[PDB]
Amino acid sequence: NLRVLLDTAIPPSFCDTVSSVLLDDFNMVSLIRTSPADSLATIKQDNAEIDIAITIDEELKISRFNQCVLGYTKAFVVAHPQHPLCNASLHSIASLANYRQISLGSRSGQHSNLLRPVSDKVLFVENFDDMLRLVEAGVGWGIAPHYFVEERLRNGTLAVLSELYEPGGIDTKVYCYYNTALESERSFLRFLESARQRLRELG
Amino acid sequence: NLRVLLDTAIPPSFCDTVSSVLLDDFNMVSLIRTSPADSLATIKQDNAEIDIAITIDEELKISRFNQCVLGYTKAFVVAHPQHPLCNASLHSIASLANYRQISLGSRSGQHSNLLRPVSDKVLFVENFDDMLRLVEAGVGWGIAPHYFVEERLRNGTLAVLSELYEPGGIDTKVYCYYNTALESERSFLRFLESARQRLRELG
Ligand SMILES: CC(C)(C)c1nc(Cn2cnc3ccc(Cl)cc3c2=O)cs1
Ligand SMILES: CC(C)(C)c1nc(Cn2cnc3ccc(Cl)cc3c2=O)cs1
Repeated sequence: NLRVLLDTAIPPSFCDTVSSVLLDDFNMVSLIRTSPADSLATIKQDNAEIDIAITIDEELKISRFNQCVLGYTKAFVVAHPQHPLCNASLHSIASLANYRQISLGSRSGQHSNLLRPVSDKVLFVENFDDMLRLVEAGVGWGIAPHYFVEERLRNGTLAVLSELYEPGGIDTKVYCYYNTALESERSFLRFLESARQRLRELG
Repeated sequence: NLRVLLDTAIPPSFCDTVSSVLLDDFNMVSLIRTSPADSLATIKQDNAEIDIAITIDEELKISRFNQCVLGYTKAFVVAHPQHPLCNASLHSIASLANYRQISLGSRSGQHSNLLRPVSDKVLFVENFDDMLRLVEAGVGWGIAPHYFVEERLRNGTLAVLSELYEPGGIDTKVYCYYNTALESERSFLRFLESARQRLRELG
C-alpha cells in the first residue's frame, strides 16, 4: 500500500502518468492533492505516512526523505487586464511588491523562500481557484500554474505580467520527495523513468 | 560608461553575446568576473557602481536593482571516478552530506540557500579551477558549471554523480540584476533580446 502526494501546481494530466505505472508494481496507490504551500509541511508529519511527494516547493533536506527532479512546469504572474500593471507599469516588473498579492496560505502559517509572498499587501487563499477568482475581480495579482490560466488568457479574463521577467512563462522545477526505503527497488526507478518522459512531453 | 558583472558560472561564450551588443549602444563597457558566491555581495556595495550582474545566485530583492531571467545553464556534481559515490553509493544521492564537499567560499563569509554547502565536511575555494583541481585529487566532490567539466568528463579524469538526481545535468537559471535606471532606455531591452536568444542556442 503506497501514499503519493501531488501539489495542485502539478498538471492533473501528469497525475495519470504515474498512476498507470505505479499500479503495475503496487496493489494500492493513494493519490493526495495539497497546496504547494502544504506539500513539504505534510510529509514532515510521520503520522501522514507519505511515501512520495510531487511538489514545486524546495527544501534543503527532510528526515527519511531523498529529493530528485521529475521535470519542469510553467507559471505566470496574472492580473485583471485593467490592472495598473498591465502595460502602464508592466516594464516596471518590481512594482509587484507595491500592489496586493493573492498568495497561497499555508496551514503551518509559514512559507518557503519559493512560495513566501513578495508584496506587503497579501491576501491568503487555500487553492489556485480562490486565487484566480479574486484576481479576475481585480482584487490583486497572483502566480498560478499554466494549466489554471490557459483558458482565462485565451478568454482575455486574465492578462500575463511575467513575460519580460521570464519569456515563455516562469520555469519551475518539479521535485520528487521519496521515502529513503524506495531507493533500491526497480519499481520506483520504473516510475521515475516514465514520470520523467511523461512530464518531458507535456512542455 | 557601463559596468557589467558576469559570475564564473556563465560560459565565457555568453560573455561575447552581450559585449558585441552593448558597444553598439555604450561607449565604454567594463566586464567583471566574480565567484557566483561574490556576485550579489558585490553589487550590494554602491561604491562598486555595478549596473548589470549576470549571475546564477538568487536573492528576494536588492536596493536600486531589478531581477529578470536571461536563460538556463547546466551544472554537474562531479568526483574522482574512484570516489566512493561513483556507482557503489551513486543511487544513494543524499550520501553527498556525508562526503567532503569542495564549495566556493564567499569573501562575505556567508552564502545564499542556492550556493551554501550541503556537507558538514566542507573545503572552501575562490574559483571552479581550484575546486576541480582538488576534486581530480579525490579530496572531495563539487558542483561545477558544464563548460568547466566538459573536457575532464570526456577524458575520464572526472565522473558525474548528478544524473539520477537530474538527468541532463542540473538546470540553473541565469538572472540579470540591473540598476533600476536602465528599465526605460531601448538600449537595455536590445541587450536582453540578444542576450536571451544568444544564451537559448548555447543549450
Ligand atoms: C515573485 C515572482 C517574481 C513572481 C516569482 N516567484 C517565483 C516563485 N514561485 C512562486 N509561486 C509559484 C506558484 C506556482 C508555481 Cl507553478 C510556481 C511558483 C513560483 O515559482 C518565481 S518568480
Ligand atoms: C546540493 C546539490 C543537490 C548538488 C544541488 N545544489 C544545487 C544548487 N547549486 C549549487 N552550486 C552550483 C554551482 C554552479 C552552478 Cl552552474 C549551479 C549550482 C547550483 O545549482 C542544485 S542541486
